[PDB]
Amino acid sequence: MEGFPVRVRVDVRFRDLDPLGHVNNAVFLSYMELARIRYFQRIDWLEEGHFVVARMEVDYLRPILLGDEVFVGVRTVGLGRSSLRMEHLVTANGESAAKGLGVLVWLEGGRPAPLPEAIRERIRALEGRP
Amino acid sequence: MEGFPVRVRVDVRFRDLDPLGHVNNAVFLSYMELARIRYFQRISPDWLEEGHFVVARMEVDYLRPILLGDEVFVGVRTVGLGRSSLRMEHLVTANGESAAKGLGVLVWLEGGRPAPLPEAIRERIRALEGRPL
Ligand SMILES: CC(C)(COP(=O)(O)OP(=O)(O)OC[C@@H]1O[C@H](n2cnc3c(N)ncnc32)[C@@H](O)[C@@H]1OP(=O)(O)O)[C@@H](O)C(=O)NCCC(=O)NCCS
Ligand SMILES: CC(C)(COP(=O)(O)OP(=O)(O)OC[C@@H]1O[C@H](n2cnc3c(N)ncnc32)[C@@H](O)[C@@H]1OP(=O)(O)O)[C@@H](O)C(=O)NCCC(=O)NCCS
Ligand SMILES: [Zn+2]
Ligand SMILES: [Zn+2]
Repeated sequence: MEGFPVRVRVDVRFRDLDPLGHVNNAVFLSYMELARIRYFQRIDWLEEGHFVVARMEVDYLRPILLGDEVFVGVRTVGLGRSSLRMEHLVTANGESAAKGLGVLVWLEGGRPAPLPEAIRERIRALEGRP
Repeated sequence: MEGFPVRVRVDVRFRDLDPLGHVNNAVFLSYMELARIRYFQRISPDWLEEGHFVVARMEVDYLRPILLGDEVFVGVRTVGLGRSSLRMEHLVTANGESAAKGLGVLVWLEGGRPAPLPEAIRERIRALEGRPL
């Protein structure tokens, strides 16, 4: 997916659907998550890289139907002190279906702490940006 | 829940947890959704069709982690009415403390496309809220 360093495929499940036959709003975040976890695996993925989700902003652009070909890309768009801002793009049949902006927070001892330089450099390398 | 006309209780499932033992970010939206649906049930019979609304946007702030065993309540209320849209605030509490807040934009559909919220639905919302809206 152009503009995104990591992208994954997801198969729409019957279980993902609302009664009218389109993907449920919360399930979109699980699609976005698969991409983010794969991205974290590159920069303790079971511990979500020691990051916790502090905020998620999602715009649902087009409904996702059973059988749709779905891809999800993810990239870092901001690097803070203890936070990381990530953009996730879910497409259905080549069309943008949802955009999610998430704020991830690095924890140490269960409290926010400055992202380690080791993680910052791996992110800069992955994104190819300073 | 003070300030919310509709609230529901949620039981945290083992299935709801991330490996570290706290509730998954996406599951929080399903908690919020239960209250929203219960609310729509108060205004319309077509609740399976989600009151004919589709979620256009959700803004969720995760304030505190929710753990297995936590006593969870979810309150929901309409904070604004648009043309074909409406804004709803969802409050999830865990053991009496604010765990997450969600602001959602719901859009009313007719024939599969946005249409003005009917007066009948608006009147019921205003009645359920019992406050200027
Ligand atoms: C994430 C969490 C640790 C933040 O706690 P906090 O008291 O806000 O800590 P701070 O405000 O000092 O954290 C730093 C800030 O995080 C931010 N942040 C936290 N919540 C935010 C939000 N809702 N929106 C935007 N930014 C937020 C920052 O903007 C700032 O980042 P910075 O370090 O780059 O300056 C806490 O809210 C969390 O425990 N809530 C539950 C998270 C939930 O469990 N995630 C779902 C499971 S993964
Ligand atoms: C929601 C949806 C019907 C909107 O289609 P659209 O072409 O943008 O329709 P319009 O722009 O004419 O709708 C009117 C606008 O909706 C808004 N709206 C739509 N998307 C919005 C967003 N992402 N954020 C804020 N407002 C939004 C308005 O702000 C405005 O409302 P108004 O009637 O009060 O003026 C369409 O994007 C939807 O099919 N996306 C998929 C939704 C998804 O399936 N939900 C998950 C399952 S419930
Ligand atoms: Zn987690
Ligand atoms: Zn739906």
